[PDB]
Amino acid sequence: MMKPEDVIKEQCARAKVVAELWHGFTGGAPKAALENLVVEFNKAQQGRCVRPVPQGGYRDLSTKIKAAFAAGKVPTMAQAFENNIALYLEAKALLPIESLGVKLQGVNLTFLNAVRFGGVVYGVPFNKAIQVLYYNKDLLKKHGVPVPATLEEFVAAAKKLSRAEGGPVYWFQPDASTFAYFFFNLGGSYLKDGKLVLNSKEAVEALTLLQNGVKEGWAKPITSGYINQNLGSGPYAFSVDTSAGYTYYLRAAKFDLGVATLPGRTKGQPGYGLVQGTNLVVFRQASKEEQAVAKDFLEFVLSPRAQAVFATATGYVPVTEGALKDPVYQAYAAENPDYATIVRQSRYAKFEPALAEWEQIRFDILGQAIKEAILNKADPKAALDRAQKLAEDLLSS
Ligand SMILES: Nc1nc2c(ncn2[C@@H]2O[C@H](COP(=O)(O)O[C@H]3[C@@H](O)[C@H](n4ccc(=O)[nH]c4=O)O[C@@H]3CO)[C@H]3CC(O)(O)C[C@H]32)c(=O)[nH]1
Ligand SMILES: [Cl-]
Ligand SMILES: [Cl-]
Repeated sequence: MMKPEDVIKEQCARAKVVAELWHGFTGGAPKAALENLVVEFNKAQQGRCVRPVPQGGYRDLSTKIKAAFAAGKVPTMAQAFENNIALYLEAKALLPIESLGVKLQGVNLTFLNAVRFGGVVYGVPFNKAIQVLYYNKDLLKKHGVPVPATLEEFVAAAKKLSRAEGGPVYWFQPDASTFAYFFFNLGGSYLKDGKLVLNSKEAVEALTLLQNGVKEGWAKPITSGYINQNLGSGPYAFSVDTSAGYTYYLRAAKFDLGVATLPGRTKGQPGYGLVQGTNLVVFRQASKEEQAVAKDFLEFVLSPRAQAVFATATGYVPVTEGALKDPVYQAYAAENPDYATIVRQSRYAKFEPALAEWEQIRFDILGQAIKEAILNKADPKAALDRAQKLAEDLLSS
């Protein structure tokens, strides 16, 4: 049956110039909203079009971009994390954005700062997400437990509900993204006078908090799929998870889903969330005509309506001031207090390091330590000491 990618295919077959955009959206609301955005853009051009090409997941995309370098042909544009941008700048692969003529006035300074390398912007914030606290409104009401506003209330609530339901009710992936929440909110930072450190006392404390949660019966490790693909077996109260998960949790949940700001050290402020999602980069190899399509496409992506529509469709955070003044954004915020909660959460935001090696480290070295500690009951300090050695050895090579 006809789909957006068929409309795009036809638009691009008729186009005189096609700028390929390589992305990591495997489906769901993110892929649909990317494709909707592109259809709209392509309609307004006269045979100057973007062609989205799915490369799989984010890791699959960065592997395929690496392979594209080695075959000597890259797309016009791709999604990239900040650390992927640092790696692409080692090959001088990327065009400065402002040079293209993309205006970045009114882009979230948090987002603009993350894509600025030696003071030059190399990425356009596109699909930016923040961690939020997903919760089961039914299950908290069932036991008279308030939505926890502090890490202390969160622990207390997880223990109270786990005892009542006979099962661990805080669900989490044993991964670098989850670790980041507890780490940042315990005072952790990864760079110590510019050196990457995985085994600082806050890192040990954060990984020890999670392991103790599993041993005390209040934290449930999710070993297989996303948290929202595990719902329905046993009691669920809480997860800390990307706002881009919103639509997946909504579809999956057989209970009344809640979205809250993250528990923090005090009721003064929500906790910091990890910023995830990606920026758009433009490859130097692209033709003049392909770069001009990239320019107009990046200008369209940053428009208030494109941002309003994309962010309300997905639970991504609008990247511009102007998006919050767009009536489409405003109507959705009015009907759904979760949009507003997600934006409010976007104000308390921390990033991972932008090192070229950070992808490999976060998955294969830090992610593996966290797994060893959570699933194989490794001593948290021992597991992070090893991670630090392996990280040091990788950087040295
Ligand atoms: N390659 C690479 N990946 C990185 C890096 N830093 C973090 N991440 C990954 O960004 C994902 C967050 O990005 P986000 O755009 O916020 O959310 C994603 C999906 O996570 C989420 N999703 C999809 C299906 C589903 O059933 N549930 C669901 O939540 O929807 C979005 C589009 O797929 C995390 C998840 C991870 O992939 O396990 C590892 C994390 C890096 O440096 N490099
Ligand atoms: Cl899908
Ligand atoms: Cl469910």
